[PDB]
Amino acid sequence: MKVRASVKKLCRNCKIVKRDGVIRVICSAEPKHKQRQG
Amino acid sequence: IGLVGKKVGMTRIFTEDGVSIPVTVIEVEANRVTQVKDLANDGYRAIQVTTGAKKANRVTKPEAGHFAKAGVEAGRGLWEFRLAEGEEFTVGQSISVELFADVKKVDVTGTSKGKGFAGTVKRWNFRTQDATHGNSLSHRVPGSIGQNQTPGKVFKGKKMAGQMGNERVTVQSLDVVRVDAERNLLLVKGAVPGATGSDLIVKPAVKA
Amino acid sequence: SRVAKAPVVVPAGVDVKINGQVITIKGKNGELTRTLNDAVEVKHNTLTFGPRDGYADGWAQAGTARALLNSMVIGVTEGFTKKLQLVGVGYRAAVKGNVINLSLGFSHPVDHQLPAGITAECPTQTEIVLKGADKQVIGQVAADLRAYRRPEPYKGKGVRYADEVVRTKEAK
Amino acid sequence: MKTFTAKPETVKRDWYVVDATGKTLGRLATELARRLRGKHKAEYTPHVDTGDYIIVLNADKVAVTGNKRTDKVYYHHTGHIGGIKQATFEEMIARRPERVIEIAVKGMLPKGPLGRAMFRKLKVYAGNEHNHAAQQPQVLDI
RNA sequence: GCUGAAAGCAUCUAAGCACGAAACUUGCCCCGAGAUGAGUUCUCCCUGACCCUUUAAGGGUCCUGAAGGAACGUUGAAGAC
RNA sequence: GAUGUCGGCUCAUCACAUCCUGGGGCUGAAGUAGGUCCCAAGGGUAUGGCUGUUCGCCAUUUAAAGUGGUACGCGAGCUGG
RNA sequence: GUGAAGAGGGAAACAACCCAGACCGCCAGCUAAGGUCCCAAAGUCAUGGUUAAGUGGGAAACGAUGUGGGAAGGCCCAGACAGCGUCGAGUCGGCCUGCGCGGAAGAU
Ligand SMILES: C=C[C@]1(C)C[C@@H](OC(=O)CS[C@H]2C[C@H]3CC[C@@H](C2)N3C)[C@]2(C)[C@H](C)CC[C@]3(CCC(=O)[C@H]32)[C@@H](C)[C@@H]1O
Ligand SMILES: [K+]
Ligand SMILES: [K+]
Ligand SMILES: [K+]
Ligand SMILES: [K+]
Ligand SMILES: [K+]
Ligand SMILES: [K+]
Ligand SMILES: [K+]
Ligand SMILES: [K+]
Ligand SMILES: [K+]
Ligand SMILES: [K+]
Ligand SMILES: [Mg+2]
Ligand SMILES: [Mg+2]
Ligand SMILES: [Mg+2]
Ligand SMILES: [Mg+2]
Ligand SMILES: [Mg+2]
Ligand SMILES: [Mg+2]
Ligand SMILES: [Mg+2]
Ligand SMILES: [Mg+2]
Ligand SMILES: [Mg+2]
Ligand SMILES: [Mg+2]
Ligand SMILES: [Mg+2]
Ligand SMILES: [Mg+2]
Ligand SMILES: [Mg+2]
Ligand SMILES: [Mg+2]
Ligand SMILES: [Mg+2]
Ligand SMILES: [Mg+2]
Ligand SMILES: [Mg+2]
Ligand SMILES: [Mg+2]
Ligand SMILES: [Mg+2]
Ligand SMILES: [Mg+2]
Ligand SMILES: [Mg+2]
Ligand SMILES: [Mg+2]
Ligand SMILES: [Mg+2]
Ligand SMILES: [Mg+2]
Ligand SMILES: [Mg+2]
Ligand SMILES: [Mg+2]
Ligand SMILES: [Mg+2]
Ligand SMILES: [Mg+2]
Ligand SMILES: [Zn+2]
Repeated sequence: MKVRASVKKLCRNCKIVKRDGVIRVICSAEPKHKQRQG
Repeated sequence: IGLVGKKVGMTRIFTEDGVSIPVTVIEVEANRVTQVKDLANDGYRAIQVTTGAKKANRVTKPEAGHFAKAGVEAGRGLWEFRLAEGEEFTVGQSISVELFADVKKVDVTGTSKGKGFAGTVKRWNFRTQDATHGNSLSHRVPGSIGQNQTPGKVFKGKKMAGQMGNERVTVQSLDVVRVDAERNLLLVKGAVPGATGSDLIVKPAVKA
Repeated sequence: SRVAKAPVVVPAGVDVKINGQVITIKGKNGELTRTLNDAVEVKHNTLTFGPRDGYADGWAQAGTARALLNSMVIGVTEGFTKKLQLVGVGYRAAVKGNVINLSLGFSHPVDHQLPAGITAECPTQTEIVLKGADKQVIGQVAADLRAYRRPEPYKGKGVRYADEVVRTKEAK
Repeated sequence: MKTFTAKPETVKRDWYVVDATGKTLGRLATELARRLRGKHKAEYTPHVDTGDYIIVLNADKVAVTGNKRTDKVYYHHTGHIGGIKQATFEEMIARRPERVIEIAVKGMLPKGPLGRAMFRKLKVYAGNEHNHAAQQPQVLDI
């Protein structure tokens, strides 16, 4: 998990999702792309 | 439940394999049930027991009538034990140390020996300051008791000199060495609170 | 929306019992039931799904309500299947009644009591096949069984969903 | 002439029963506070308790808006250093549901001897029963 | 994480459901009803005359003196008092 | 028309930007053992040599030898290098 | 300009800000700033919107299918967009703007 102020889609397979008031990047392809805004 | 006993003193049991077990000898005479508390009347489940034998002149008329209602002799006091979900007892029932026959560990509650007014060194294990190297009148004194203007007060619970001991203490999870129902004796491994002669409340160990 | 607009067809066999918000679906494979979100209207052939008035979400709640009752209809009718595979030397599974007993390379037994509604059988030691009416419950049990030893990224060892692609990488 | 003052020894205090079920905590509390103080009476006198006895039933079913059931926090300090304690609304409801209403009303009553006296006339119950049928409380809708 | 729409897909979340830490609430120990919101239970004790005036939780007398308490004494592994 | 000062000693108390122990994501994470980030303040968190030292270096421990605030906490508490 | 040398009302508290300049008395009335759910005087006032963050009631670059409004496009029943030729209705992402969200750690 990357915890960052700037969370972004890093590839095609990244998806932005808001869960419990938190913007997250989930990625089917690359676990390194998983991000939480914070 | 538990039973009320008396600290007789300490001794040892030598085992066949050459271990000396330090034991507190607890005299557990018959605990007579004086009152059964229920949810309807009292709002909780408990027995009140008495033990020993008080002398008629020292038994007040209020005390006498309470014992007389139960149909038991006056003992030296009254103690309550909360009842488990299953447990049932009747008024006037006598409960012996046989209660503890299969109990492996007990919690023993007593009143600790009274040390009176105790300094911080004794009471709280404070370190002494220098005996020499210039120390002026401040060998066993507590040192600083706070900070400065912030907070400008001493905090509650500050460890200071005062009354030590002469208070309720429970020692938990003492091994039952021997239940001698014939002599009204319970032998527990190790020390328990209070002086020889003091009342002890013995209960099966809560922890296990 | 496009989910909710589609009405769930009723197969024969499986009776529906709406009341208030709570719906009941009973067939050959048991009797499921759900209280739907109070913003939802269901309308019995075919259960329709559309939005109730005075409710901002509405079509969102109706689309889930649809999707839930589609699965409920399919659940009491056909039922749902999940298969887990075990991977790893000496990893085995075996069912004793409603308890799965998994050997997963631990220094102790692992015994998952399967919840009511879920049946399980092991076609061989390295396969569980769960069966039940609730799609949610059978998914939850499968997830619980997977969680004992999640598929690991070097050699793929653990409890996997039989479908799942376990991405494996090489050691540094 | 001199303006009327209520006299504590001659004040008429009536008994009321309120159902807290589904009421917004704060909007109930203000109406309770008003009536405990006696602001609803023409005989209202700031230095006299002219208010009414109020039984509140079903305190455990009092409602809050938003995320306040989980997120409204009740703080108290024990007086011991580091002794800041907290409980959420839902925890307060589970443990001591009468305290939710009582705390809400207490903060809306005057501070000082009279405000404390006013609060004593509030009788909050977790459930639907009270022991005060002898006082003959009239239903009061809020 | 499950199920799952909004957004035919996907999505742990919006509805719903499940896990999840020495933190939190308990569980363990001690204090604790001045908790003036002063709680409960059990037991014990007292079942006399009389007259005023401000007729009222009014006042005084004669008789009575309970339960129990205190005091005093002998004291204590209780204690500065 | 005085708000006693460095360091030590005694006694602390809070914050969390966490040193250890607890939970977790990613790893250029095989394992072992790390790296990094997130959660977490319950409790715990060296003794000596040298020097007035704080610090530092050094020796040898430890699960760890946390970082700060508190009149650079604490002389109507001690010391006075 | 005010304080100094200026009281009163408001800004929780608060010389210097806002309102306003106290000759004395009144248990009359109207207003100012500021207010009107309870503490605490006065709208739980009316109508139309926005916000779901207790935002309101602390904090930037920057990040984001939060959500409202406006103008204009691309592609689309010569079948678009997504899922798997099929499928039958919209879809796509820039622009301007309102209100929110993360960014956001401190000592009694
Ligand atoms: C006499 C004043 C002292 C005791 C000490 C003072 O320290 C000095 O003033 C340094 S000069 C030094 C003071 C004394 C008296 C003469 C000689 C010179 N030395 C022995 C010192 C440390 C400050 C710097 C100034 C303020 C002080 C109050 C708080 C504080 O820390 C004090 C004064 C108000 C205090 O009374
Ligand atoms: K009492
Ligand atoms: K410190
Ligand atoms: K890690
Ligand atoms: K800690
Ligand atoms: K200073
Ligand atoms: K000093
Ligand atoms: K001082
Ligand atoms: K001194
Ligand atoms: K002027
Ligand atoms: K706020
Ligand atoms: Mg969560
Ligand atoms: Mg003593
Ligand atoms: Mg020492
Ligand atoms: Mg001297
Ligand atoms: Mg000396
Ligand atoms: Mg102060
Ligand atoms: Mg006030
Ligand atoms: Mg879906
Ligand atoms: Mg531990
Ligand atoms: Mg002076
Ligand atoms: Mg932190
Ligand atoms: Mg804490
Ligand atoms: Mg704990
Ligand atoms: Mg050193
Ligand atoms: Mg200092
Ligand atoms: Mg410090
Ligand atoms: Mg001195
Ligand atoms: Mg000082
Ligand atoms: Mg010198
Ligand atoms: Mg001047
Ligand atoms: Mg002025
Ligand atoms: Mg002013
Ligand atoms: Mg003011
Ligand atoms: Mg007017
Ligand atoms: Mg008012
Ligand atoms: Mg209105
Ligand atoms: Mg705010
Ligand atoms: Mg912002
Ligand atoms: Zn990606």
